[PDB]
Amino acid sequence: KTYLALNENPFPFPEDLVDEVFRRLNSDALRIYYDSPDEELIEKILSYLDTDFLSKNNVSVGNGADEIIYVMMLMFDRSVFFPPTYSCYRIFAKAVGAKFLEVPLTKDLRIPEVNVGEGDVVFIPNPNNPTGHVFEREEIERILKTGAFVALDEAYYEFHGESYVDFLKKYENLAVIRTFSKAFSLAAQRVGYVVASEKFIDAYNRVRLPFNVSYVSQMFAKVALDHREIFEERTKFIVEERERMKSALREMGYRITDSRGNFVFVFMEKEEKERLLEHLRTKNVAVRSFREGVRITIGKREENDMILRELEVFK
Amino acid sequence: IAKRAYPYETEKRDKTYLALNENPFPFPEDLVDEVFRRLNSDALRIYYDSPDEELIEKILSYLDTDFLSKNNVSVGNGADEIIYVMMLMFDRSVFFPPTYSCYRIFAKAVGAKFLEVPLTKDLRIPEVNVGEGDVVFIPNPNNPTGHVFEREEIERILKTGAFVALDEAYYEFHGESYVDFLKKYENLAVIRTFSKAFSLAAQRVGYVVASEKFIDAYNRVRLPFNVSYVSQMFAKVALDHREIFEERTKFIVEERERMKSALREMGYRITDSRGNFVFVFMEKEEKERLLEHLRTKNVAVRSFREGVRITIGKREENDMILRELEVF
Repeated sequence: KTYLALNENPFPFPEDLVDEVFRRLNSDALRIYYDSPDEELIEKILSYLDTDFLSKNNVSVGNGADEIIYVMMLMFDRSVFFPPTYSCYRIFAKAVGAKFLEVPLTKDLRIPEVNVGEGDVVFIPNPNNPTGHVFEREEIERILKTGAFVALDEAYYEFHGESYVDFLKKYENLAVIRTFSKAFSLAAQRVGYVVASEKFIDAYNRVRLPFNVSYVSQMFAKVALDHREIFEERTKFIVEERERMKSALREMGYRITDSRGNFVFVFMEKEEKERLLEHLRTKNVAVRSFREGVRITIGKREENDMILRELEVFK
Repeated sequence: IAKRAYPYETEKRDKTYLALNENPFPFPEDLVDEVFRRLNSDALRIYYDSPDEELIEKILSYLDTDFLSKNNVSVGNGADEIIYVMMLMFDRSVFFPPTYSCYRIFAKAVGAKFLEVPLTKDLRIPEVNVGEGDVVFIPNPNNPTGHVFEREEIERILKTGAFVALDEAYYEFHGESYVDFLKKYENLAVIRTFSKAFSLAAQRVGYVVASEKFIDAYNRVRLPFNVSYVSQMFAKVALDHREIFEERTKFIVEERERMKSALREMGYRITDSRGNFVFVFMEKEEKERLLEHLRTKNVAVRSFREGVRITIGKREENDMILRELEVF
């Protein structure tokens, strides 16, 4: 089935690299409790962070970015996010017992004013999924100035471009969650990492699972990270294709969001929305329905092109 | 931020590591190749189904029961992941030192109210006031003592109405398992693993076998995609060839029974451990002499309160501990 609903990378994990992971993994290793963030794994992340202020004690990993999201709500009095955002902030917080606040983005997808301060963690997923839109750095600082800890979910960084990690230079109340699930077609290996103040990272490692990342998964992320150029090129394709179809959905009379993720968001009331959802259900296509609209993930051209076609005969 | 629980560090492994109850043998290369033979790369891109349909069915076939169904089992990113979340699913968590040490840690890290009630001098579950809303963790075989709790004990708490996370991490290394209690109790849950028996500690793949209503609740609180596609692929290939791991489990116990015997012979006070390790009791200033003997010959063991918990290793490694214990 043409699946375009979870924002999965279209490209499979390079068969080539898999072989590396194969030849890089020592059998006698699977037996032992391998280190969560492997020293080598972090060295390769930091190079990937290409910063001049970050160090080992400034990064940590998590069983997929979810985990960090998941373990972070465990170490803060209250979690605060803004629908429409990542569908799991709500679910995890509830599963966790994290006290949370859902203050909706303004009419114009901006971060709303919220009495939030230290003791709170505001999960701001920039690019914001599902809208894939980006809040300029002025909006993140506004909250950072409140003292609240901000969990900058950069799950779609590789698809946007700039990241606010540099903010760690001047703000200690920030942590950034990136992951290999999107740009690295490793959503099956569950490998996410976070960059924050040591202070944070340390407490984080006291809460996260001591061995949340499977030895073979880090191998995958380390490797993926050895061959960054491959993926970046895949990204160059996800974006081109996203932008290609964002101007297309627009051209087609659709109210979408200037999304900078590996997906595009299209608005539409329950009525019509629900309509194409069942019509797509017949064409074997699967997108992701949210609230005010739908979030079709970017796939190969064919998969994408198809989406575009079912939307023309619709509206 | 204010939480000075336990600082995350890293075990500096010695020439001989016997502190984590890891299997001595590597994972069958034969099988690793079998895993990468199956590894569909296009699976890596998509979000693989956490408890994988096929993994569950394999897990069921390993439990070898008629009543367990794809709705009484679930997977965790290690018993650890399972021990963890469960503590979120219950107002209070209860365990009995000496139990797994990571229990305190997880609860205390999670922010879950917990009561630590030491096990009797006979290594048995004490008398505790538990009930619904509570989850009591019982490692059978026990850790680090390795001793087995009597079905009677697990039932004495079961009937209590308090949810039981019967952590059978060391099942393999011990004949029985109390999963059939799920035939009568719905507030029970058996936690398993691949870490120790299947030499998969490095892959975080553990399973929970519980009532249908629970796995359901369980699957809502834990992470949606807790387990790697490749971690799951290792479990399957593992269960598809358990005949090999049964040979290793066999050798680990035979080799464990040789030491436990070797130790009673040297006068050492030892537990009746059925885990892939053996606990030896020792007093403060006599154990650290050992610890120092060992540390000197690059031998790492887990020193506990009342003693040490040597993990079964390979022939040579095991004889070594004996030798490093005959001089005493």
